[PDB]
Amino acid sequence: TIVVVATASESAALQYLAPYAGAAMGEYFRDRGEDALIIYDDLSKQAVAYRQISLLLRRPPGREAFPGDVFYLH
Amino acid sequence: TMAEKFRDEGRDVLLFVDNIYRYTLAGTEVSALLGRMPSAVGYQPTLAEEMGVLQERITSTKTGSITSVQAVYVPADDLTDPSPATTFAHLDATVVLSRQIASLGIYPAVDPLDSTSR
Amino acid sequence: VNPGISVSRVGGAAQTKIMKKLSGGIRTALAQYRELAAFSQFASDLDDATRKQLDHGQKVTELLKQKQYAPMS
Amino acid sequence: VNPGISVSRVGGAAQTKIMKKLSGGIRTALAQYRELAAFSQFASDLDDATRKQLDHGQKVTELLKQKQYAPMS
Amino acid sequence: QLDPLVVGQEHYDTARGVQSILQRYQELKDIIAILGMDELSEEDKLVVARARKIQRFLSQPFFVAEVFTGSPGKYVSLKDTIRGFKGIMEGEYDHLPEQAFYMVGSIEEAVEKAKKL
Amino acid sequence: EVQPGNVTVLADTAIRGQDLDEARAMEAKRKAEEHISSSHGDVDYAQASAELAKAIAQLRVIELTKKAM
Amino acid sequence: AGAKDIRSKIASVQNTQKITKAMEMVAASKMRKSQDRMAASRPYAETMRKVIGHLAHGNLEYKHPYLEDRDVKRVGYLVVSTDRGLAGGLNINLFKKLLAEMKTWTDKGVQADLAMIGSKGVSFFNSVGGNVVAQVTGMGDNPSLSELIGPVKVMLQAYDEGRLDKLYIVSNKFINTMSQVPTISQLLPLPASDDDDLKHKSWDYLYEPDPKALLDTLLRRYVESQVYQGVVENLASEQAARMVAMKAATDNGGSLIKELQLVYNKARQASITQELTEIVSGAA
Repeated sequence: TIVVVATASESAALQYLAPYAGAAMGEYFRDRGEDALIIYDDLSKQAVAYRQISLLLRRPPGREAFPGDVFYLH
Repeated sequence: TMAEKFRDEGRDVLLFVDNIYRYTLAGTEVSALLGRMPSAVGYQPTLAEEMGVLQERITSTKTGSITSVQAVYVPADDLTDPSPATTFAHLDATVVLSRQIASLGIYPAVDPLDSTSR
Repeated sequence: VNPGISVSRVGGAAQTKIMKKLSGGIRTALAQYRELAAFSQFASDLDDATRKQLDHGQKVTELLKQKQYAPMS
Repeated sequence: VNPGISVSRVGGAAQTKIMKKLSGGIRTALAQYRELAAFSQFASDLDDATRKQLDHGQKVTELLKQKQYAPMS
Repeated sequence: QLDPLVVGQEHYDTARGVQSILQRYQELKDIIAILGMDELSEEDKLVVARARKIQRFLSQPFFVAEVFTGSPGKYVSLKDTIRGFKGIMEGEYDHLPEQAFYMVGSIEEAVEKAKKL
Repeated sequence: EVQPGNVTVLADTAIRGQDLDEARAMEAKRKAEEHISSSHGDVDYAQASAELAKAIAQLRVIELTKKAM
Repeated sequence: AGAKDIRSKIASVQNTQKITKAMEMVAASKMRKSQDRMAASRPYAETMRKVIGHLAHGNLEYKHPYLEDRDVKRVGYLVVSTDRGLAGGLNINLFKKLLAEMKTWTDKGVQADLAMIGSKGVSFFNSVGGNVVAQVTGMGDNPSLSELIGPVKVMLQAYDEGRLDKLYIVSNKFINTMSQVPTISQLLPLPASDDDDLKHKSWDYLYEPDPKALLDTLLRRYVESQVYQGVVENLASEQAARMVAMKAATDNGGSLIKELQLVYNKARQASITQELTEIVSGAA
């Protein structure tokens, strides 16, 4: 197994980008005709990191103060 | 950072935070002063980062260790409020003190049914 | 229509005198029914005097029901 | 694993046919077994087969319990 | 379209009776939750038992859900569904258990399922 | 009734007689041929029953709480 | 939803829980007083039953209608019930047991007649359509025998006049402070005694004035006592059943407080954020 780590101390850009890097690693095996499994160890923290980045950029929030994008995010 | 200087010397340190909820609330006040947009319940948008930047330095290291005991306050007795919800992510153990156990003349008045540790 | 929560500030001034005469007992019967409504979930614990008000207010409520597109003179 | 709320939208097509045929509909059986044991709290009344049904549902829930790091082939 | 001139009086009355007793069961649920069922009137217990049997009989197996459960799909005609709901409401099936109605087609499948428990 | 070394008086609690008992049975029969019933004296049960009946009325607590049941 | 509407309902459920706790306490005291009054009633029935057993089954056994099994064509029940609610399933358990035993009897084509203690039984049996023929209601906390006299008299008169051929009492037996059971027991013809008074061989009574009239009075009084005992045992069963039922209702309220408080917390959080977001987004 590959392990991708974005700890709680690290900048929010690293946190929300981390699952897309993990998917980019899984997708290589997928496109070479192999089998891969991937665990995203909390999407609900990815969402909070993306909410932080979005509110720092002054974008109008929606329900529960999350951006409108967030469904497209996941 | 004083506890960290004790850690580097090779010791085991205890760090007491008399109310971390007030650390969160002062971060909220400063965020409002700087003019940043309010987050889920009015808390600052950087809440879970500001909390993690503190709580991630309290760790064991292969030179020493800092253990921490933090008095916690739950707004409106709500364990779902973003501040308790963010703090409980970091806590390893939880000791509850009850007045009933003290009225029984038992000290320390630790409630053994609700006290918890992972 | 939810009576008693619903108000008309014009009242009887906008009614034929026959309607104005007959409506007051309907209002008092439904007000008593609303007050005695709570006991209805325990009807056969009640006294017969209040029971006669409770089952009268049900009969008035049943009488107000009316089918669409059938205006009454 | 809470039955009834949990689902697999792919379903039986994922399973090996032995597991498919053996495990059938049990999650829905537990959905109702949980809701009925929650509703029928006072006593095991109407004991037609509920003593079998609820002992089977207890026996199965006890059987599904498993210790971590002990994977079963 | 749920108007007597469009649908016809029997359908309209069956649908309104199903709504009325399911609403009365909803109104009972809070007192059933606090006190428990025993306190209800011997009338109230009958509408609760019929409303619960209606809630079960509304379920139906689907040809496309034939991969989430093993049950064969059922196609129920409008006549058979109003015939069954009108039968349940007026108490002619008061003797069957609730599980006889779960995931069945017409009522003649519920009477069969009752035999096998 | 008296016994070797013992005696007992199975005393009645009210006056008994052919007529008094027939009058009581006549009233017990009349109250059943009609449908007339009296009121228990448990004023405490009445108070608590009516307070609970008003308090439990129209809570709307289910559907508000998403409990299915 | 709405934060205030939910807090109002939370208060109303807390008030309900408090009422049910008070009712549990009251019932738990009434149960002790009732089950002591239950023990105050044994000596009369016990000493009278020893006398009846001596006269009826001992030496020189006298003959009486109540003693012997004449053929049965119709049956009588004395049914005890409460005047009050909130007792749980107690009366419906008893009445369904009666209707089952009465239906088994009416399979054989026999007729059945009922006499009622308590208002609940009157209401239920008239809704069912039972043939109630005598009743007493409004006994409350204070069951007198001088009020039982009436319906017991009607059923005894109907027996000796030859109409009723068997007589039952239908009542809940108090067994444990959390366990009571609905029962039907035969009053007349007199149940067989287990004991044999052959050890009373050594003596006989000086019967003043005459044994047969005295045995008639003894049997009438004994049936009365056995009915009164069945009323007081059912009353203590009522207090214990109400105690348990109010306990369960208080725990249901305590769970509903948790579920409503969770919904209230979510509502007030959503209100705070929806307001502060409107304010901040309004400031261009």
